Amino acid sequence: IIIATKNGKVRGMQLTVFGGTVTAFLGIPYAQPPLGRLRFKKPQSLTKWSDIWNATKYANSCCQNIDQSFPGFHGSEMWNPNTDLSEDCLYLNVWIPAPKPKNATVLIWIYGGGFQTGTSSLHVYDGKFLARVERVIVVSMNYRVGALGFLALPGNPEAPGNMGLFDQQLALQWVQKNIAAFGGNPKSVTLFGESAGAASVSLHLLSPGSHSLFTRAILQSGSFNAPWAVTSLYEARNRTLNLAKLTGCSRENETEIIKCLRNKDPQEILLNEAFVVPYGTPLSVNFGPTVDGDFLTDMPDILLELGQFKKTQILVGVNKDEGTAFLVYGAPGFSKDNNSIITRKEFQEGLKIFFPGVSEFGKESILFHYTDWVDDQRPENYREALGDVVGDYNFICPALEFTKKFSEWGNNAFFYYFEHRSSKLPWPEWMGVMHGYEIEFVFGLPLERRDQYTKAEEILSRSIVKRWANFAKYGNPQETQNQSTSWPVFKSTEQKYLTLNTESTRIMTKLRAQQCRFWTSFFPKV
Ligand SMILES: *[C@@H]1O[C@H](CO[C@@H]2O[C@@H](C)[C@@H](O)[C@@H](O)[C@@H]2O)[C@@H](O[C@@H]2O[C@H](CO)[C@@H](O)[C@H](O)[C@H]2NC(C)=O)[C@H](O)[C@H]1NC(C)=O
Ligand SMILES: *[C@@H]1O[C@H](CO[C@@H]2O[C@@H](C)[C@@H](O)[C@@H](O)[C@@H]2O)[C@@H](O[C@@H]2O[C@H](CO)[C@@H](O)[C@H](O)[C@H]2NC(C)=O)[C@H](O)[C@H]1NC(C)=O
Ligand SMILES: *[C@@H](O)c1ccc2cccc(OCCCN3CCN(CC#C)CC3)c2n1
Ligand SMILES: *[C@@H]1O[C@H](CO[C@@H]2O[C@@H](C)[C@@H](O)[C@@H](O)[C@@H]2O)[C@@H](O)[C@H](O)[C@H]1NC(C)=O
Ligand SMILES: *[C@@H]1O[C@H](CO[C@@H]2O[C@@H](C)[C@@H](O)[C@@H](O)[C@@H]2O)[C@@H](O)[C@H](O)[C@H]1NC(C)=O
Ligand SMILES: *[C@@H]1O[C@H](CO[C@@H]2O[C@@H](C)[C@@H](O)[C@@H](O)[C@@H]2O)[C@@H](O)[C@H](O)[C@H]1NC(C)=O
Ligand SMILES: CC(=O)N[C@H]1[C@H]([C@H](O)[C@H](O)CO)O[C@@](O)(C(=O)O)C[C@@H]1O
Ligand SMILES: *[C@@H]1O[C@H](CO)[C@@H](O)[C@H](O)[C@H]1NC(C)=O
Repeated sequence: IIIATKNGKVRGMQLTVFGGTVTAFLGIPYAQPPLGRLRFKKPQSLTKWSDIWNATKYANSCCQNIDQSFPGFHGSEMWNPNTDLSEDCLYLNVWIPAPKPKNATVLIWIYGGGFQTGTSSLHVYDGKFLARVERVIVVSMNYRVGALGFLALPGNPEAPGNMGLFDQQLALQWVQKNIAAFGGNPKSVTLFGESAGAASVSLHLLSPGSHSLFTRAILQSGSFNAPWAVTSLYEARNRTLNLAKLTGCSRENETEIIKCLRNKDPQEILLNEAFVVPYGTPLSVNFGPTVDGDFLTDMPDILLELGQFKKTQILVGVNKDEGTAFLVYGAPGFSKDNNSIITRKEFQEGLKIFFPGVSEFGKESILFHYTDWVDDQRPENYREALGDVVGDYNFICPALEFTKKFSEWGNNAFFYYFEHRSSKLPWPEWMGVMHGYEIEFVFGLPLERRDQYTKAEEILSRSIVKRWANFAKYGNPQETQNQSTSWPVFKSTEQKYLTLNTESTRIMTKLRAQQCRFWTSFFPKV
């Protein structure tokens, strides 16, 4: 099976899936390798080739620091890259149904990982099940992360910022110019992503250069207005200069800093990224999106507030326990290996870990709003409060606020609350419905009966997959055949959302109302 693309022919491979076939094209390049003088620059267009490019294996993942906090543990290592790290990493994957479709809707996955980690080749991002079950085409790409993807000297084309977001965009461009040759409809393209991938999706809704490259958007546990998602121009320069100091690249001609940073090995850049700030937290994003004047024309909170974004349907949601995953990367008293019951003093110490540059008053106000107990003698009170602090501040309330503000300009929005803990979840039970552990349900992994998921999980995934596909194809995330709960539109007044679980799919209103009034309306003042 050979497909003629605009840059040359590519050969794929056949896959057996659920008694059927899916054609996979793993590792198609979509840009010149950003090497040498191209390091830190926007991705450059790809020159034609005259042979057959062999798209039969995942390509290199982009350079990044690896999680080494729990070596050997599947709960952390399932997120580490599973192909070679290299600056030569601008490749993408395509799964197409067999027989080749006629005008298939296209799903484009953008992975998360805090803009500093991630890769399209992870097992939980394998698009072959969606192509098999729903006959959509699934595209995913690698994009640069960390300083190599987001180092910013505003205005300087040698390091303009947002390079990794331009990587994503050049790949959406690739789908526009090429996907019809695979049987895809370039006019029916839905971006979806999780965590920083969702923040990326939300930023593509804002970027005028992305508006004609997709139709609809899905945002899983992430949005650009989350406190970790956008770096200010002030911090970005301070961090670029700090990186230069730590590498001996300090100059005065700012372009000379970049040239010096271009001769450093990826490792030396990587090992210094952590220290460009004085106080880090487990949620630090030292090198991420900025207002560059190119991808992002203004501070995105202003664009959202004033209606300057692509008018289309969105599907947004969050998981019950977004925050807990980050407590074992720093908060005192927490461990994946015990029940992590903490004291009031440990909670207080945890606030200092997560809100280091916040006034004593600000930190008191968090404690005040999250420690008025329904039972002062319940021992896990402080353990659960800190998880809720971190998840509400960093994920849930920004997603809800994004959805409110987006829906106020007339478009249909749909909001979900994912609350099923995977039966295979390797992390301990006190961490609950963790950040990122809906992804396998979205990609349909529980549909493989060989994988030790329960039967209730197979059916939950099956319904989620149908709802996602119906959203991509038709703008409406319903499951219309198996007498399902109808998913109502999220409006700013009633704020209805759908809960996703194995037991009862219910309609609820005003998720985390009191908590989010604190984070969205009071805490930005402190
Ligand atoms: C790209 O692939 C072609 C086709 O071979 C395919 O890939 C192999 C890994 C194997 O799985 C085959 O069954 C597939 O059909 C390669 O063509 C081969 O090229 C070598 C050297 O030119 C030649 O000795 C073989 O006879 C060719 N055919 C086969 C069936 O192997 C081609 O070389 C690949 N391009 C590369 C490696 O750059
Ligand atoms: C839960 O564990 C944390 C983490 O401690 C590590 O992991 C444990 C499972 C065990 O193997 C310890 O030996 C490890 O140090 C405990 O936090 C530590 O508690 C000790 C108690 O003396 C203290 O000296 C350390 O400073 C703590 N370290 C950190 C990083 O918090 C915690 O006490 C355990 N709690 C419960 C309820 O089991
Ligand atoms: C998701 O993209 C996201 C959002 C914010 C943020 C901030 C800092 C660091 C981040 O990623 C760190 C990667 C570690 N992460 C890997 C997965 N682990 C288990 C789970 C789920 C927990 C931590 C970051 N990422
Ligand atoms: C493919 O379809 C085009 C129509 O575009 C799409 O219709 C639905 C699927 C929406 O999701 C939205 O993307 C568009 O309205 C046709 O114009 C085109 O000719 C068709 N091409 C082929 C080869 O079938
Ligand atoms: C801006 O940068 C100042 C200088 O950073 C210092 O040197 C670099 C290499 C790192 O090692 C960093 O830890 C040092 O502090 C900071 O002192 C200053 O606090 C920064 N500004 C803000 C608001 O964080
Ligand atoms: C819908 O359910 C299918 C199997 O369930 C059977 O068929 C439906 C129509 C009802 O009659 C039910 O009582 C039966 O047990 C699944 O094979 C199919 O994947 C499901 N589809 C979705 C989108 O969830
Ligand atoms: C940097 C990198 O990943 N390089 C290459 C790898 C490895 O160098 C070798 O497998 C030995 O490690 O091998 C390939 O050539 C191959 O034939 O699949 C592909 C890839 O370009
Ligand atoms: C910095 O160096 C570049 C490349 O040599 C040059 O074009 C530019 O004019 C220089 N600017 C200053 C202020 O030295």
